Amino acid sequence: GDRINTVRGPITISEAGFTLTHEHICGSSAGFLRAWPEFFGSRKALAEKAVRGLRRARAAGVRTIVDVSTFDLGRDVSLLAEVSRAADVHIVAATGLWLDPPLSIRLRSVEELTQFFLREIQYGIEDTGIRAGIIKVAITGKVTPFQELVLRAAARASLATGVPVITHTAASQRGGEQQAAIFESEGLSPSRVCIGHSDETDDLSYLTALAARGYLIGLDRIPHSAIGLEDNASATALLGSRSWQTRALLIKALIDQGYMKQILVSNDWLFGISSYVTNIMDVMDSVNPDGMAFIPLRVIPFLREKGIPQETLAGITVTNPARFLSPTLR
Amino acid sequence: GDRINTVRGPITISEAGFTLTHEHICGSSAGFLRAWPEFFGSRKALAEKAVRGLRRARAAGVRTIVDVSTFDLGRDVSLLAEVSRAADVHIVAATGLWLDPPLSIRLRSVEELTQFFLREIQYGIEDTGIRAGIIKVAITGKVTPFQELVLRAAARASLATGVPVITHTAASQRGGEQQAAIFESEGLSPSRVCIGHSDETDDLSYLTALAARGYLIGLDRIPHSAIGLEDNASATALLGSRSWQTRALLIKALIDQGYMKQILVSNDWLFGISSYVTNIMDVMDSVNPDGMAFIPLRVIPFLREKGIPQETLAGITVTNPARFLSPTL
Ligand SMILES: C[As](C)(=O)[O-]
Ligand SMILES: [Zn+2]
Ligand SMILES: [Zn+2]
Ligand SMILES: [Zn+2]
Ligand SMILES: [Zn+2]
Repeated sequence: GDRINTVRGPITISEAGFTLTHEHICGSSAGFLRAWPEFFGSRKALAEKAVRGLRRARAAGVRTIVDVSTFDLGRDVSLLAEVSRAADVHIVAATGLWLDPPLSIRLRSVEELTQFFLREIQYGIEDTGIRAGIIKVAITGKVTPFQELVLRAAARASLATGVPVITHTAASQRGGEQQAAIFESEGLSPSRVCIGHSDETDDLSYLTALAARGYLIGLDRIPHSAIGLEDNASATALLGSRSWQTRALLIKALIDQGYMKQILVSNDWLFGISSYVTNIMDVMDSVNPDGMAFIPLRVIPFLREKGIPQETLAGITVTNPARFLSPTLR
Repeated sequence: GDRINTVRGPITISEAGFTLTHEHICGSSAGFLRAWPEFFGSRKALAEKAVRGLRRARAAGVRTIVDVSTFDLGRDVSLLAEVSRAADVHIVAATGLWLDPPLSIRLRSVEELTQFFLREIQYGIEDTGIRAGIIKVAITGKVTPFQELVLRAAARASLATGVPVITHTAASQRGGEQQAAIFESEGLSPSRVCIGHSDETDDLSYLTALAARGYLIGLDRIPHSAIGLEDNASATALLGSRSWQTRALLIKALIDQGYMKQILVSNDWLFGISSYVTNIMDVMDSVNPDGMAFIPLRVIPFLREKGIPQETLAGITVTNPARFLSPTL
């Protein structure tokens, strides 16, 4: 209603403050952090880096992050709770599915996946009593048959709980349209849906069209634009070629179209990553040493220079996430 | 050298007794049992079912099972420890990889995979201090590039620690020769390798030639048969269309060729399954109500009736697994 579930329990809407709506403590795989913590140096080393990173974001104004790591991204909510306490930053946990479901998940029906997402929202994650405050889904291309199952289960869990849905759009193929078609077929309100990674395209008319329909637009990979690395071929399939200012101008463009209320902004950062080639974390930290503080330290000042008023920036970073996350069936 | 790691700690090879070398408490995926236990009704219900089944096996003479569930098969070694203790049956845990590695595993180098396998053998699984006593690997058809990394890491781990390797092939497949090539290229002794699910075909030429090279032959899916379940595409794809007697006759055939010392026998049973279609566990329990007791209760006397001496059967069910499991550098 007016309360959001975090890994430290419920908080009221006003407590959320400046919120980054798409982040990760660790990008991994189910079971991996507990089976092979030394991959990250140690669990303690990962925890400590994440606490410093969160404290840095906090000093830059951030009060809440949404960790949209799912089961199959190796989400460890006990780790989230630990670093949230030590850094005094709220963390909202996620249910849903990313792009690496194991057999025990890939073989499930839409009704089974609905029950899974529901248990993580209504009951808790694993045996921790920590409840998810968001549902995350991922698609590739035009949306695969299994991904459509996931999208429908997500819609149904959202409809039962009021908790919103956030998507990973991995396509050069105006990937939102097919997502929206499926969500709407299920009776889900666009206002419960963020179409994420929308800063991956320059297709403004496409983004504006979604915004006009009531979808939230996730401009949430701003620092992955990067710059400089064409020597590592596996650094263009995780970063990019456009500049971060180019991505950030999409924020101004949507504002100018009159859809400031539809925008969510984030870094899609993390403090550890195992679901990619070894040492990619070091490359990422080199390119973006600001980490999760990139949005408040770089993008916000950049927008202010481009004439975006304080109140509009506060609306995007405080009010929109608050309205989005607050569980709602209207 | 004479001590085997179990989920309750070290045991002497004399204490292992009648050993089933290829079994599962639960066939699942990494993290799945702890994220969604109510898929199995509850964790408590799964544990209770495993203990009832293990106790029936114990009654039938079974003293040790080897749970060859890997990380990616959802191995929960805390569950293994709980049901081992309650059933009072030794359970040897596994490291290695099966057919569902996640990205964080699929993208690793042969050196990294070797370190992971060594961790689970030398240090312990997760934070439990429970050490693996066997390395499990799996292939599908022609060994994929990634599967070849897994096989080489398994060989390197086995050579460093002396614990044996056990392999999977898919339903009705014959990949031992492919696997053996890679293992031997790493300098691994065939006596440290069990070519598993070798009862999937009746290619006796294939079986005897591996045996002649010193490989253990895993005739380990004996009760798996979908005879009478022809309308069920999922069951038949899983269990196959060959009778348990047909599978069991391969044990006799290899004995008759003089290879009794190379034979390992098991059920490849499990008490919960999430890594396949829903409610497949109920179908399998209907097929084989004996569960893991199927080998001592049905296969052993079947072979007795075919004239195999009791001492040969004891050699296969006790001595062979002991020689196999005992760490040898
Ligand atoms: C769990 As199996 C059928 O790969 O031995
Ligand atoms: Zn994403
Ligand atoms: Zn992400
Ligand atoms: Zn197998
Ligand atoms: Zn098996």
